[PDB]
Amino acid sequence: ENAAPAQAPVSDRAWALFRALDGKGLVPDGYVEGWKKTFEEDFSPRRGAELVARAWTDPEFRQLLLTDGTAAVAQYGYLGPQGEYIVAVEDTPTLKNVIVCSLCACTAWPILGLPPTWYKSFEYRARVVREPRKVLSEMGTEIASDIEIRVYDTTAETRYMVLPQRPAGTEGWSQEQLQEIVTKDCLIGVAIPQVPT
Amino acid sequence: MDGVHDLAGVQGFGKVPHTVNADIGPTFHAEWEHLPYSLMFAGVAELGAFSVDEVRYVVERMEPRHYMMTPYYERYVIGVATLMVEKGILTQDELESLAGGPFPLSRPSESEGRPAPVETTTFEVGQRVRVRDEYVPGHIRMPAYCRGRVGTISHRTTEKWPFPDAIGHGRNDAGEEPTYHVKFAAEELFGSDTDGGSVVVDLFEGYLEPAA
Ligand SMILES: [Fe+3]
Ligand SMILES: [Mg+2]
Ligand SMILES: [Mg+2]
Ligand SMILES: [Mg+2]
Repeated sequence: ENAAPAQAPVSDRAWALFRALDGKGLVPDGYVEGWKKTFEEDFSPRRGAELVARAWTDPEFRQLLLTDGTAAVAQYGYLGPQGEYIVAVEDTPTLKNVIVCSLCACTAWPILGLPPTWYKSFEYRARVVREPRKVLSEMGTEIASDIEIRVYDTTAETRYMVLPQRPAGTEGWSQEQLQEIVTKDCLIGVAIPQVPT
Repeated sequence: MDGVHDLAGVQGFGKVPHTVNADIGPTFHAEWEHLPYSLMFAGVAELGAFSVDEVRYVVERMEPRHYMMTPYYERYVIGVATLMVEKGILTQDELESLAGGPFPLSRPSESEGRPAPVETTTFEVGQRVRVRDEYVPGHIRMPAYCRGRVGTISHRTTEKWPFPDAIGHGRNDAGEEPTYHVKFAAEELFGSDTDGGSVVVDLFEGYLEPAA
């Protein structure tokens, strides 16, 4: 009848898994608490924004980030789980890049943060590979026909970040000012950095 | 495995539930949600009980309707629990006793996996490759939309990793291979029924062959 299977509440199941393992001595003291703090406080799109602002103001770093992203990220100390082999992909006046994991949720965790619910959604996983212009449009980002959209599907160990184009109106801004307009969605590729009116 | 998780290209879904820069809320929306990844890392890095690839495959092995109705982080609770049972670390009885009710798991694997292929080719940037026209019932990191399709190499990784189709089953013969960023024209993958430009898939060497 296609009905869902009987299940205890998910919180009860998840804590049962914790307690089963913890009660056997298999989970070190503070271990899941430590990971929770890493996930919440260290893995962050503020890191990828820092990298973008550096690339925008430092042509030598830009070239390194685009040719050896792992080495560039390592200079900042931001390599980590789900972020060991990094490739940055450059937007240009004729090219917009967008990242997905159609098979699950793969994301450059240390520099983008853990993926948000929408990126893990079946809607994004099914649709952005086939109709990225319509998906971006519905999300609030218009990409003109004069621009190729290129979708990177994160199917192996490469972990990607988008280097968006730097918008007009930001000439001479400091790295801190530039970082503020590079959002998580700009690093994933579904948004373009916005400059205040 | 040609499972329902292989979603790219499926038609009929609605809007993505986000508009750009909208509030996504906290990292975790419930107090248990950090547990699946934390306990996955305990399994991989502290216990040595399974690989990350085995976690992807056990989630693929959820019964298909169960997969489709389960939120993301819950799929990983189910997947990590399943691997703990399969590896002999936990029993389903104790999980259900602690949970106070049913805790259905992913289904058993129907494939033993396959080894890293013995014959492969080192490709160079600019070369034309075809994705091998092969069907793999166990784990594979090839989305079906690119099976049999031709594209061009844009990158060869400078590192190598175990072949997913072996390490995702806990086999001893995963070897190591580099992967390749293969750029496909949108029309190669979806004919006229696409609005995009190109799609780049990051494909293990053992999924590829010279085009022609
Ligand atoms: Fe993923
Ligand atoms: Mg399929
Ligand atoms: Mg029973
Ligand atoms: Mg021969």
